[PDB]
Amino acid sequence: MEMGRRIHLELRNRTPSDVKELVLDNSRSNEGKLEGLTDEFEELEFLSTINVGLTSIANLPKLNKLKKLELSDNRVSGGLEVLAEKCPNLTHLNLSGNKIKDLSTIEPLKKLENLKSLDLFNCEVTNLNDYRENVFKLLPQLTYLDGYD
Repeated sequence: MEMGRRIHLELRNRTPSDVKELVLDNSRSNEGKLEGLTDEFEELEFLSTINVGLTSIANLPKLNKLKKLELSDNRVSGGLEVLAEKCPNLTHLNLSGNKIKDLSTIEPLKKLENLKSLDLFNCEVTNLNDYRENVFKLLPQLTYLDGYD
């Protein structure tokens, strides 16, 4: 079912600005794009879009209260600089099962000052010699990587 329709269903007649948790798992994104998420969601703290066939987070709205973003099992491969712009207060980010292939693509996450926990299970970047050493070097503000530390 389409992501915009799914958001409407999940909202259960609440105004967007009253919602703190939004789970859109398994819905169908707009040809790899987020659809129906606006900056009306001003109290939103937890957003889950697992397995929606995402290709891009480029049209993420301003979500100032967002703390946890679940993007597991999609095909996002970059444009992560959007996160420091649109959700600066993010503390938990899950990018497991995405097309995160190298260190330069997660480099934009260093501007996420409150990022505490990052998951990258089953991403190609995981195959790196000294993977954890490199990621902690790159993002010195992180405490937890892939569940550990």
